[PDB]
Amino acid sequence: QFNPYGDNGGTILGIAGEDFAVLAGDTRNITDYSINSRYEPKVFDCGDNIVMSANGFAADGDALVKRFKNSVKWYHFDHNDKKLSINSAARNIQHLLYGKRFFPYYVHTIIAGLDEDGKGAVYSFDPVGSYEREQCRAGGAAASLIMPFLDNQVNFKNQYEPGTNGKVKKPLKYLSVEEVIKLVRDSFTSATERHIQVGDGLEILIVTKDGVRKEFYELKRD
Amino acid sequence: TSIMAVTFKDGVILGADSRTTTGAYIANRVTDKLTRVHDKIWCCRSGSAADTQAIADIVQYHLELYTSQYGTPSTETAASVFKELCYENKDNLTAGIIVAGYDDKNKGEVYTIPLGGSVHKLPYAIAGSGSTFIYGYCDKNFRENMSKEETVDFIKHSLSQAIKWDGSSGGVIRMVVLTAAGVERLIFYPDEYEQL
Amino acid sequence: TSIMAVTFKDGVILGADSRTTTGAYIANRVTDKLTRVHDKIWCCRSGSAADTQAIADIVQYHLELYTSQYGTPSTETAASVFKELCYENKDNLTAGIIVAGYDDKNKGEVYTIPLGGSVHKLPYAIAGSGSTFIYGYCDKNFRENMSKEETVDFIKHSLSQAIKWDGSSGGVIRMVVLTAAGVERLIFYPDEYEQL
Amino acid sequence: TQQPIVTGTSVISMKYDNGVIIAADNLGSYGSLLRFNGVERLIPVGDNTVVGISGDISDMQHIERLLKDLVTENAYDNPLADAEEALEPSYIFEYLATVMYQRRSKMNPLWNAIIVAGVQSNGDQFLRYVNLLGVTYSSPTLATGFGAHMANPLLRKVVDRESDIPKTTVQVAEEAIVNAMRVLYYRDARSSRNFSLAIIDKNTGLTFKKNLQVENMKWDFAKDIKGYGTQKI
Amino acid sequence: TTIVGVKFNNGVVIAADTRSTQGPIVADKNCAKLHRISPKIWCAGAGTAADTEAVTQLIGSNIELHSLYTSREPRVVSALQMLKQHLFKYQGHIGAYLIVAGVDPTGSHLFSIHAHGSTDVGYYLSLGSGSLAAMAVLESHWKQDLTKEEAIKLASDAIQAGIWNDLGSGSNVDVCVMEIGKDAEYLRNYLTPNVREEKQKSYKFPRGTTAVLKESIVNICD
Amino acid sequence: MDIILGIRVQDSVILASSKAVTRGISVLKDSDDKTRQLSPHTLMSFAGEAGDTVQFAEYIQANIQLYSIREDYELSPQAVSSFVRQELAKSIRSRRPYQVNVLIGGYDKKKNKPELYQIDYLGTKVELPYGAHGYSGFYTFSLLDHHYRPDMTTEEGLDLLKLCVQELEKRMPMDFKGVIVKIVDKDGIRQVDDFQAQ
Amino acid sequence: MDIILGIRVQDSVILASSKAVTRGISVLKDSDDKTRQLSPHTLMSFAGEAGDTVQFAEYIQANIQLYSIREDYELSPQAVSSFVRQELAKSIRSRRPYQVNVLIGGYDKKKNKPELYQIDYLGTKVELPYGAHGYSGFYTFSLLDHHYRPDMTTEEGLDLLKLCVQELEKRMPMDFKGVIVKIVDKDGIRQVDDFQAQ
Amino acid sequence: SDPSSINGGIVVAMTGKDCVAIACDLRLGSQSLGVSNKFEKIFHYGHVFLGITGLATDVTTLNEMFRYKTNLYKLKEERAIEPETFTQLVSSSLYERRFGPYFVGPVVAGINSKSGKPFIAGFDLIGCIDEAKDFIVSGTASDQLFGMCESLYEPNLEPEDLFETISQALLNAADRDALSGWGAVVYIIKKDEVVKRYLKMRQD
Amino acid sequence: TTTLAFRFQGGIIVAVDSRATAGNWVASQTVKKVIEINPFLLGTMAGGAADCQFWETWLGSQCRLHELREKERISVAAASKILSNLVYQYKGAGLSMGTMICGYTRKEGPTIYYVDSDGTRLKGDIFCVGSGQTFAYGVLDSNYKWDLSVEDALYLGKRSILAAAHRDAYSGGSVNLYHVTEDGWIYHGNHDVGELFWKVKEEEGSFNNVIG
Amino acid sequence: GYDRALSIFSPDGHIFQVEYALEAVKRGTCAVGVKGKNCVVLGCERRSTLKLQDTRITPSKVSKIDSHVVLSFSGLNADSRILIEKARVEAQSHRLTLEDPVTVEYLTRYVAGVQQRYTQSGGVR
Repeated sequence: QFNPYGDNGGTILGIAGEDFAVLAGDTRNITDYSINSRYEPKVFDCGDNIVMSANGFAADGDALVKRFKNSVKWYHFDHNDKKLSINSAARNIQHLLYGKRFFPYYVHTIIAGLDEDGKGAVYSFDPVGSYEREQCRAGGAAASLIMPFLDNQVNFKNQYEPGTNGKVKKPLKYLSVEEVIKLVRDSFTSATERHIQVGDGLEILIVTKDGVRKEFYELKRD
Repeated sequence: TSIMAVTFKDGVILGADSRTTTGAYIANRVTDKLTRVHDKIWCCRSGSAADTQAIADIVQYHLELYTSQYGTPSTETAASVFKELCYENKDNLTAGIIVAGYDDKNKGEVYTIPLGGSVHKLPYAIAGSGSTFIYGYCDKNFRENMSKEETVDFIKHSLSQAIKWDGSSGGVIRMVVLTAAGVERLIFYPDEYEQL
Repeated sequence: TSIMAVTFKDGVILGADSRTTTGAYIANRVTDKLTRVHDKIWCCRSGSAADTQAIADIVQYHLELYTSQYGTPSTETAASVFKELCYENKDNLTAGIIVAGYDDKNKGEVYTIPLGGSVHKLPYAIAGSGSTFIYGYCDKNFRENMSKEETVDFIKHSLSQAIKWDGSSGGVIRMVVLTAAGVERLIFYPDEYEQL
Repeated sequence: TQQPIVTGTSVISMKYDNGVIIAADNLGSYGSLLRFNGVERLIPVGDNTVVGISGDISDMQHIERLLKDLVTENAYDNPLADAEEALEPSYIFEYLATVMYQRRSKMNPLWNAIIVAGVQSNGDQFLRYVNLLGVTYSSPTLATGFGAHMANPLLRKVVDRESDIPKTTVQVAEEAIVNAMRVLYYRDARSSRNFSLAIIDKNTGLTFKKNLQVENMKWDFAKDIKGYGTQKI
Repeated sequence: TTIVGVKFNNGVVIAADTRSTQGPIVADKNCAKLHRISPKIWCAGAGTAADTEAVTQLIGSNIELHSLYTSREPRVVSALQMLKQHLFKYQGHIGAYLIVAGVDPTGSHLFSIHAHGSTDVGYYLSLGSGSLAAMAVLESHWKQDLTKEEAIKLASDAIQAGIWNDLGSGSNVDVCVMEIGKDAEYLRNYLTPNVREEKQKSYKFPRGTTAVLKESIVNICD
Repeated sequence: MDIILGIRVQDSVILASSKAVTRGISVLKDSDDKTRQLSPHTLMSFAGEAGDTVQFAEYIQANIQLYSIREDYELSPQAVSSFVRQELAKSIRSRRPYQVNVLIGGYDKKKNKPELYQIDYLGTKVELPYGAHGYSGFYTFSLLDHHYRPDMTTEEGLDLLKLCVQELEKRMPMDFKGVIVKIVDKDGIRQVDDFQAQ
Repeated sequence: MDIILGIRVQDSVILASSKAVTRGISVLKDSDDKTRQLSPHTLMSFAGEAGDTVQFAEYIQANIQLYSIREDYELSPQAVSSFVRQELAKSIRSRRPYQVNVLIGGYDKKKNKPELYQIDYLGTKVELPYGAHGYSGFYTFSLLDHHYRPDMTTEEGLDLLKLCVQELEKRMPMDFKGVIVKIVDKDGIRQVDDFQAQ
Repeated sequence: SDPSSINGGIVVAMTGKDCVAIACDLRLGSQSLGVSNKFEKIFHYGHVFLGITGLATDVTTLNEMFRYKTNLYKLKEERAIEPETFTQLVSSSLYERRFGPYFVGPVVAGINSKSGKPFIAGFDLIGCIDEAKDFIVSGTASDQLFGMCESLYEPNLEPEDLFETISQALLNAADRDALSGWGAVVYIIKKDEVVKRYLKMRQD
Repeated sequence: TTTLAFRFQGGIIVAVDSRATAGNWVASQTVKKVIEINPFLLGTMAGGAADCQFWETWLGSQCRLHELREKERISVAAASKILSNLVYQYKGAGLSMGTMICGYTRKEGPTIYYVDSDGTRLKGDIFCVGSGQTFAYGVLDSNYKWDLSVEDALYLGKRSILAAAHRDAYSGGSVNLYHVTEDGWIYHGNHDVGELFWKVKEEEGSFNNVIG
Repeated sequence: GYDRALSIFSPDGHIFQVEYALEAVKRGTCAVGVKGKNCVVLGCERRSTLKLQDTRITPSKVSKIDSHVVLSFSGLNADSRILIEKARVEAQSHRLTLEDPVTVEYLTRYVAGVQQRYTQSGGVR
């Protein structure tokens, strides 16, 4: 019988800095045990300084991103070119996903940008619209391998001040764009080592008050 | 069921066995599977009898209305109508139709519309449960531009083999010859074809 | 798979294609389906490869022990051993064996043991998925007491048709000739049989 | 929801320095029966695009009709239909993809795997895939069904990444494609020996080759193989 | 997994990749898949890992005992017959798929065995998820009368096809050459084209980072 | 299921309904009133599927209150029970049926007689001296078959119910947390607040 | 399921077990003792599949009494619990497994300490301050997690259990008809006949 | 349904500079219900360490079985069994129940008393050996452990440093798994001494 | 998930955990399970994350519309029934929600309504909803009095969620507290179970079975 | 299918059908209402063009919409029935969803809304 869903692999990662945010994703696209492409962009600049990625069933991911970009376009048309704030995009996306509550977009989606106070922002969604703003979030195939790492290195979980008898938690000093990029690259080299659906390439989109920048790095192709 | 259509020098000939079964019982031993949808456009039916009869009846309707407005339809056009019905309703139909007709410009033509609703123009075509047993025989003995006598012999030999091995086929062998000369109905009895 | 055995004037010939598949993938394109169970007793296998190989290996064993005690076994006896194994274990086996051998007294003989485990002595036999497509061809072209050259031609033409229509068959055509003169191995490549 | 009946196997392709190449055999299978042999599965659209289709043949013929209509429709009230406003490979792909995804979204797919090959108006090579699920992707080499498993590995030894495109000639590329078709004929039970091959060059235009045949096959070593383990003769 | 066997003018060679997996996760990035049945009869398997290992060691043990009893070198046809009769008895429940190669007093041999008990003979074979990628290579370059060196290259090239194109395979290439008159030579990690790049940072933790509740010495000595 | 009991004595109808509301492993409430007043002299108790239960009861209440305002009259118990039966009978053949069983106790001011109607979710209606829905009947119908009399007083009726409830609290597996008892007679509907130990 | 609770205080182990035996729609008995004395200082409570329950308990009792006579000694609670675990572990992989969960409360006269063992039908054993089988734990483990102390007296333990039982009689769907409580200490096994209102 | 997800639990082992570490959580549950917070999953026979995840009843039965076999081994051989040897014993003991398997994920850690070489190994429920030199992981949070280990691990770590690494890997993996956690114990092993430490972690 | 709400002398206490899962995978430890319908109404969430969030946010929009239309604050009864009737329309389609609507109006006083996807609507003094409900009920039922000090009530609520976070594998993260009075709700903070557990263990002497 | 615009604007800005509707009201029997400090009273006059009526059954001029609200009117009797019925239905619907009977202003606003809708909907007067 016909199954309307498929799994294209891939992994994405979003980290919010004090005045910036990043959204990364491998560029490999797969089906079962074959590679469909070693370079198929999965993270997109949607305008208004918002980056988005809907990972899981690629066909559904493309339809959603396409529909959101079009939503941004109409937002400008209907509200005198007003800029769509990140929190507003999040709510909009919830309605887009919940619109198909009974025939879901099989994706785990993350968006990133800056809130209205200039701070870094990351939002992650459930396949049907459940959402929350967070400091960082890994999604897709290797999310279960990466998230634990991010909890430890980004939010300093289970880390204490040496000599305080585990009485004083390691302080939450915040990361620079350079330090974040390091965690992203390491997260992906590790993910590429242990998950067969991750590899080929890593593409990172950085969002600052100056716009969106892109960086690319090779990953093991096996 | 064993059905086939063969183009030759003067036109095209349709042939079929006459057995229809419901399980192992022969519900009709003298069935007529050669169906007229137009003066010189005929078809051989296989699959659900209810389905193919309903399709043929509708195609005949469409071709009668076509004729009233635009004159005689081409065999290709008839095959197109069959296809439209079979493809668009593939979920609720089990029909395998062989369409064959004679045109003065195009001479004889053969189109086969198998289960999915796709169409294929061919020099000759075989279908029905009994056709599997004569794929080798037919591919080795068919030649283009044969005479009427040769074609009748080709069909007669082919179907007798199909009837010999397929329990779902049997009875008499019916044929319809389509040429500029007209329409001719042929029938061949067991005592004849069984001893070929 | 396409396999066949044909008795003729000087003995008997076994033939087969060389394709083994797992789904649509060709796991082996040069398989050897002609299996020796005794000097002049051979068989063609169809069905589960694991099953037929296990049966053949056991039959070979039984015939080697038979020979040590009572001399050369008749082709009938070899067919009997195959049968005993196929019938008694019909629930756990999927095997269709064609047995063919040459005896000085009985000349060449052919026995077919289909799925259920029954045995049938015949002038010639065809089996495997590809055999359905050549029932008509073989029934129309087979004659008793043909010469070696004619038989080889009959098998070559028959199997090329079987290979032409059956996706599960293909590769090269292998033959084994069994006569008082000895055992001869023949092989025929695509570029040859494809253009018949 | 449905099930494919008459089917076409692999469709393979790759891009070289000046264009793209795509090929597909001429068989229409009916389960294990190799039923039809004069089936063309490469569909030319205009003179800059070729659409290769695998999967259900009845749906392929429907897609064919859709494409001929796109051409007719695009010519309506369009004085620049054979120039600046002619159909681009990318327009044709987006259209089919759109259709494919809408059909799967209504639980009534067109049971196919499609590869659109062509050259854009600015010279850029165009190679993209879409299937019955609406899934799409691009790569220097693309193949459907069996070819995905056996052709991509051979074609990727020629163009493993983007930078290998400009270093690859039509001759090298066509040679690679032809060898791949032979390999598929060796191990794919639903393949045919006859096939079609098309080349879309930004200079030479569209070259459509019909009735090609797999040649230079190795079968001789088969004579030495006997038995399945212990048999000696 | 990708395993291949190639016969050459005076022997036979087998090779395999080194990736071991549990679902989509890589458990061992460099496990050895080439097993020894006897000094000059080597084996490689795909399918249920525990089964290929157990079936290899059992028949290996019995081959050794048979060798000692007959005062003769083990023959490949004996390992084949023992393996197939064992697997047939288990009706496919012992998921062992193998490529067995070796040399003995009667010459060089190459066979494949399937879980249900069927066997095949050939000049070149492949098995595992990477089976088709490897066979695409073998069908393109194999030729009769290969030299020892050409065979090592061909076999090695076939596995690389698997490493790169099959997600179920990766890491290194192992090879074993068996020539008619000499000792068999096992070439562990004959190729290592997948070295993990240096990580961007060191995750060594400052001592005392982990909170401890209680500590104590464990008694090992009796 | 929940406990729904009813009994018609000489000049009134007594309805007893369990107070527990259990969802899975927890008793969420122990003071649930499984009843709705349809009109001053007509009461309806109900048990069945989680949400359908109250939705059906309230829907019926609304329709009867509407009829009362439009006509400035009170429909007889038999009329109301017939209206309720038709609604359930329509429901059983719809896309998603109301899985609700009910007891209707009313005092017909024109005949001056109490009446008790038992209607299940299929629209099966029957008029009885006493009734019950679910498993309750399996233990109470034999009790009442033994101790019931047509000329019983409202007080004798209450002692009869007490007997029924005790049997249920002894043999039934579930803890239904007691019952709420209501009396319907020529003066209307009143609730016996003292049954936790009468 | 049935209620099986256990708690180890300072110098004793208290076992509480429900008294109801329900088959389908009827409560067949309300004074069932779901326990067997394995030895003078070892008690075992059990719950699970209808027939297997008692058959398993009695089988274990017989084996321990046999060991006691043969050796003229009493096996330690830990030894008995290990014997019981092995039996259950053998059973889970047999043709028809004993679907029985147990609690073993014993007073080890050599260590002079009470011990409580919880073992499920799979042969899963763990030693705890307090335990329960079935749905009971879902309401009692959080209670005990809150009110339990290692130095509690047998009397404080009984007040703790009373608290547990009240919670069970408030939130659980089934009427288990109260519990039978037994104390295991340095002097043996005695039954608290007064818990129906302690 | 899945015997391997009924009780919960994890185990991880790492090699360092002339040392090895084996660690485990302490939870024992029944589906969503946490039952015991003292269920240790690591055992030792002589100087060889074994950690076992999976169905609790089999964890216990296997420990008793290996205590039984290593005891006889010592009596006959007159020496304590080594890591490499014990690994083969686990493997053959598990494959013996090929069609009625113990639902577990064994992990071996130790130092060969003669070569001083650190050793670790893992197995699937029917005996397949995974002999990695770096780390072995097992349990309901195995994906998480693979993630932590691959990121945090580095060759030749000193005992005191390996302790911090193995601990952080265990802790953060456990916290992303509902069926893992509720306490943890870490074993640091050296040719001469073995130290056992209980870690402080989230109790939810 | 574990959520609870109870009525008492000082009004209403509302406490919830913050863990979200997907099987055995802990998806988040920082989810908001209480949505501030409006300055005087609170809604709790259990079951489908999206279902609860989407429809309870929708509920707020419907409550605001009522105030614009009727020039008066909506009652807790009318608010809870809006969600209840909506959810009933979808009965059988697969929505999944266990919810509490809590508010305080002059006309009704402190009020709590339990509403689930089956269409059940119940008014009551105490409710615990979620996979951890039984654990909270255990602690809450044995320490409840209508006469608790706002201070003691807030603690009982916090303590109850903690109990559940400890025993339920699917509950945890942190505790979010709220107190409801006629002038609205008062947030009483987020308390990470990581630190809350140890603190409570030491200061209370409970959880004696865990070693610390 | 009938949707002719019957109520439209005329050059001077009036809607004659609405204006003439008022004329029908001027022709209706008189109705009055006065509110006390703790009550409200509604009075109506009874025509006399024909007298020999059965007062028991002849529909009265004051109608209860719910137990706490009444409505009287002047104009076409048949038309009033339509409004009264809709008002009664709305009163029950309101008790069903809000769990509280309608306020007098709410009920009035509802009846007025129905009247307005009939002044700018096609096919109705």
